[PDB]
Amino acid sequence: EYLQAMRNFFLDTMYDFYTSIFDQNVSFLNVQLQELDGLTLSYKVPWPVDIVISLECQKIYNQVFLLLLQIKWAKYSLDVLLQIHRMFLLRVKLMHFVNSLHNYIMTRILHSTGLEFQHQVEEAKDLDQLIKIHYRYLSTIHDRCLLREKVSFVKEAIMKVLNLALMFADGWSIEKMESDFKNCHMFLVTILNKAFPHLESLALS
Amino acid sequence: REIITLQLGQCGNQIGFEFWKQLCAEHGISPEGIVEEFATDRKDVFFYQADDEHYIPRAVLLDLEPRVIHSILNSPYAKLYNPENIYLGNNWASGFSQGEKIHEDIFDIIDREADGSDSLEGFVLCHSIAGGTGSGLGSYLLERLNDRYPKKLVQTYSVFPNQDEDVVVQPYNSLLTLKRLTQNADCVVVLDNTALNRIATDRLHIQNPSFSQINQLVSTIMSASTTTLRYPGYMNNDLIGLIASLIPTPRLHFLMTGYTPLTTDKTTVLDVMRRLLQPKNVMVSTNHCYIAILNIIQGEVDPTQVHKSLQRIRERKLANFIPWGPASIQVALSRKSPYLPSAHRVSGLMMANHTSISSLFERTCRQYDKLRKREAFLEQFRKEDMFKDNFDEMDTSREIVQQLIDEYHAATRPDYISWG
Amino acid sequence: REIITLQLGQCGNQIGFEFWKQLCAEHGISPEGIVEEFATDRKDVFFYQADDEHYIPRAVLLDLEPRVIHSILNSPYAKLYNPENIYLGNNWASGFSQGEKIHEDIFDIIDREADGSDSLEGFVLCHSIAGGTGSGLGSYLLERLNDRYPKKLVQTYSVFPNQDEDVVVQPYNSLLTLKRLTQNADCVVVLDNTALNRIATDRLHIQNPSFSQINQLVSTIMSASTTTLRYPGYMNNDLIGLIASLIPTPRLHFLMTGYTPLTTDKTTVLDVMRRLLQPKNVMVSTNHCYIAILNIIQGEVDPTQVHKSLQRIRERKLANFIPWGPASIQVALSRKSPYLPSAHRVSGLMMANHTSISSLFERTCRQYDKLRKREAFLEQFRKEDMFKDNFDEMDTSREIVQQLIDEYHAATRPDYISWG
Amino acid sequence: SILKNQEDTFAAELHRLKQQPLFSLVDFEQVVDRIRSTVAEHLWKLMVEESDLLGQLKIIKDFYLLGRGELFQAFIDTAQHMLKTPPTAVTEHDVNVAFQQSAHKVLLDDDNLLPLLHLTSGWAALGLSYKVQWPLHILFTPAVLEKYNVVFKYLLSVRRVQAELQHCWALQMQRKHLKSNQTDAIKWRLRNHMAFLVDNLQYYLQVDVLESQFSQLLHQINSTRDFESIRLAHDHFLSNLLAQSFILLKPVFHCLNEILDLCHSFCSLVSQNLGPLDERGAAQLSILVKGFSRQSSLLFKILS
Repeated sequence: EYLQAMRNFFLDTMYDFYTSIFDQNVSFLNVQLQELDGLTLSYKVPWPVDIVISLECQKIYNQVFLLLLQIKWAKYSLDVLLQIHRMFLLRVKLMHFVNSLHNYIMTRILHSTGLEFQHQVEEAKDLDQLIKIHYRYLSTIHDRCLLREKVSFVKEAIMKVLNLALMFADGWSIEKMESDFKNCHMFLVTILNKAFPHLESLALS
Repeated sequence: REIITLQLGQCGNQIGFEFWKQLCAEHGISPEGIVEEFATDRKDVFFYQADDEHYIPRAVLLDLEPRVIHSILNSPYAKLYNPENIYLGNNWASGFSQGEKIHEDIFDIIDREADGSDSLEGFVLCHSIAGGTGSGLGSYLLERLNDRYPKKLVQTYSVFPNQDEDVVVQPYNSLLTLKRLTQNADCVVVLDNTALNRIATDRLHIQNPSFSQINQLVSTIMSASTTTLRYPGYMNNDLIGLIASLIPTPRLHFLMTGYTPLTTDKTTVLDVMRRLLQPKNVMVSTNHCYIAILNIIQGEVDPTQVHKSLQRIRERKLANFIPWGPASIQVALSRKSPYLPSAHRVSGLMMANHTSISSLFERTCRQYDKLRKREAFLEQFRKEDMFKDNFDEMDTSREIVQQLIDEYHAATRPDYISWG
Repeated sequence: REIITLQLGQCGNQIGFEFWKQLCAEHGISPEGIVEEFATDRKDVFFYQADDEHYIPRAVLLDLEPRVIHSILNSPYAKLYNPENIYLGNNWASGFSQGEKIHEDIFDIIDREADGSDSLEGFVLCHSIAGGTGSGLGSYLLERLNDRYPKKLVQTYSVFPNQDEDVVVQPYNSLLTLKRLTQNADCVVVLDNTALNRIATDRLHIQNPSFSQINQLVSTIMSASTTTLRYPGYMNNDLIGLIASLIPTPRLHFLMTGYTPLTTDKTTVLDVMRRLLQPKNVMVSTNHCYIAILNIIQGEVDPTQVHKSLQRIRERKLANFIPWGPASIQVALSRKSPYLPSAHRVSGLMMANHTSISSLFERTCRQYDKLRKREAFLEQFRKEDMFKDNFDEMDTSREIVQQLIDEYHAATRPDYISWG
Repeated sequence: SILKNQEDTFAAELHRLKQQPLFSLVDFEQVVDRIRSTVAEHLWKLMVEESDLLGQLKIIKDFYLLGRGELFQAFIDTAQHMLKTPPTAVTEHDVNVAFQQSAHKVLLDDDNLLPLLHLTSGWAALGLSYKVQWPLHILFTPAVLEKYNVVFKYLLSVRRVQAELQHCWALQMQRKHLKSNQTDAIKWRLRNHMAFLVDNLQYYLQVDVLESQFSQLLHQINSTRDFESIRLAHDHFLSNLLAQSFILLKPVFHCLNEILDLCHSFCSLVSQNLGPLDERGAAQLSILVKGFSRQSSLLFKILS
């Protein structure tokens, strides 16, 4: 129950939590809760589950929470509107891509292995192997949502395309965006074409 | 957020009653308002949380010269809603003028309900185009709602009057209503009478009692359209996030809907995707091409199969649309509801922007122009007369719908950098 | 690859209905379109794979002034096909002129079906030569099909009108049709009315209801001709690979067929090979000699016995043909179909190019010339008149069929280095 | 197994042999033979029924002896770019991608991760490796699947050249219809037919050669119920296939390869020429008729 609830308390409900932060005080957010880069996170761990759930597990979990916050930030920020028509077309060009990316990170990873993992932890017979299957869940979800290494070819690309989402949000000059976007998009596909191979799921899009 | 429903027109009040009855059956609600004994799921958008957890439907019924409202009155489901939200000629201008003089108290009722709600997201409209009394008054209320609330959303569910003829003045009324719908509404859900009638005559063997079945059809469609909000997942649990993908441009805001089982009372998702792309599962009628397609699935789904299905259907190229740009299909998932027996539990919905409805509009543009040219079909109605002695509002709407058809046909072209 | 069927003429639509009914019975298909409960085998050539795995037959029915189509309409097998592919004088020139004015929409239907198909291989034609309405319009459509699609194959199944007389103008019509068949078709499957009639009067004791039986005969023959494609082996699972062996030269493209059981409701393959080389098992009527012979076997076969049978029949010299060159018999094997009760499960087919049909053509060449010489049998038909006021197209076809008979008789000679 | 049940009896006999003073080979032989029957029978009992050995043999026939000609025709229909030299860095992945994509059109929505295509031309480097259940079968080895790959390549060659030839026949479609077609310069003695015969007859011959051995194996296995005998039958099946398809190095195999090379070169001549035209086609045609006339006589040595 704790394990399922933990990843429901970060990684719906938290969308409302982030929309308040979209528009300081850390105690304000708690009260708003109870009824893009950086943030602090905190939640108490009780002792009988603290002998299985690690403190460093919260860190790994927190990193992908920050990434997801950037994703929802991009989704909501380009969702601020519904010749000068020219901006519309730059809307569809960008708002699609971050959506498609959001479809891949979320469902294909955080729901596939996530739905599998509960069925795995209900089959453990011991306290010890329960830790091992848990850490061997953590280390692979930390690789699928890539944060370890080769991150100088992928995560900088995701950051630099998110800077376009900053630029368009201010912009609501224009010509200098597509020149960058087609280029870094081609970087993404030309690297991710043969380069673990699950990255092909966005190389065809 | 929190959405208030408005219902007007005879068929609109029919489908509103059926929709609320369907949601009371769907959720753990008794027809008295009481929570069921066996009731996790959200009812905090369309149902006020009252004193005995009474999920009182957030609905405002608007009517004039009531007939079917009396049949609503003597019902066990007349205790689910009506906390006194009920307030008591077939011309557009008649209903416009009548709504004009009583705009204040009904707007007061709207403000009362807005005060009663803690948050607000949208006013969803149950409408019947050229339904007589619903026409004109519905356009008037739509204009008033857009005026008073520039921060809220307007969704319109309506049927388009085509029964292959009847009324010689209804294309004028529907044209004025369409002019109002284009300018004073944010997103429009379009329905066709003859198409749903043909499907009803198809899967069943009825010819007259089509209303009683079409109520079920629209109720199922509308509830399916809201299921991911009513049954919380985490993809697009807001209206605005869902609507943002569906509208590619503020000039094209009409949405085509389907329903994967024509009758559902164990196929895989791959099959019913192929079924849904067949037009016999589509319930709304050069090349006509979609701009953007979305689908929503609710059933017993394996999460790997949807990926490989998207692969195979992508490679098969059963998506007969050619866009002008980068827009593609979008997938979504929802929960199968409890307490309802469903054989072949996989059920899907589609929301797509398709240009073909322009031709349907063109049919009316042809008809109205024909009756304008012969000029024996305006019939000299008096409400139409003092409202507009020169009848240039019809010319204004003709101008707008011509611009609309041209925008449609410019969107058909592989560039939209040129306009129409 | 994927083959579309076209059916026209009263007997052609009869055998098309019987053929589709036979394949629905043969495969695991219900007469609603639904796959059977007990259904490995390929249905991906003549059956579109629809939404509920509905093997919808890839067929286009062409007709004018429908009579038998109404009898097709009221049938349980009117729900297997007809996804609206049905579109509503006995002169060649009449049907030619009528097909001329409506060439566009039927060609649009053809292009629609070509777009509906992913791949394409051929248009197989159900035809009745000098069937009245089928004549002329069939030649017109054959010319149109050869024009529009220079990359596809054309196969023609047709019967040759001989009943030993009736119509005094039909040899003219069949001669023009034969001229079109020689030039505008890629391969022709020839059938004789009197021969099949004689076999029907032979094995049974009928005299009138020959149509109902001959439908079965042609259906069995055509399905047998396609079985190795419908039931996948690996020898000649394409049409083109099969047709390439059968045609030795583009001037001789008429194929003689048989059927090893005259009635099949435990002999070995050696016996039925000897039976098939007897002409009583052959269903189409100096020395006449085959150019190239092929046979297809489906049954309970031992693979060593076919080799020794070929040895013994080769040594017995029951192949009474003398070629001009190196061409010989070819063997092929197919699968016996399930779900069909068959006593004496061994069943074979033959495809051979034989010169004897020239004599049959010569019979018509004699007849038409006779009626041309007396000149009391053209009858002055008006369609024939404004189509050709001088009637030199009949002379043109006479020229072509004379060249054809001369090509036949040059092929009879032990050198084809000389022509005729 | 029933070896555990009858374990103590074989142990009692072995202890009896331990008890005996005299060493006799005859008795020891009988004990070993008595054990061996049951020991082979249990593996036979499991492998036929529960590991579905026959069902896998169907797939082996389908994909190695090309018993499913439908997929390996459309595979060539949608891929013709391993006629040019592979870099073996991009094409290697691409051919397997194209294979499964072609398969997806109809038939096999379950596995087809078990076949693996590897490029070590590209039709002279394309191999196939089928993944088998290694704990559940010891009849299959690396070497057995390697020999399967060998006959797979040899069968690929003939269908490859034949498909090009039969597809190039568009005489009756385009070239003759609506066209008079000049002759006695643009004649070719109808050698399209002559080239077609010697390969199509070979196709029929190979049909019989494969199908006979596959019938014999599937008959033999049901009769015997010991794994040793199954091993004999399988190791006979392969040996017949090799020699009868002339995979053993004989001069006949070289002749057959020369015929295939001639057909492959002939396709290149007729492809570019298209309908009636002179492009100094007679120069290659003279070489072709000389080579074919010379090569046909070697088959008259194979005939005698």
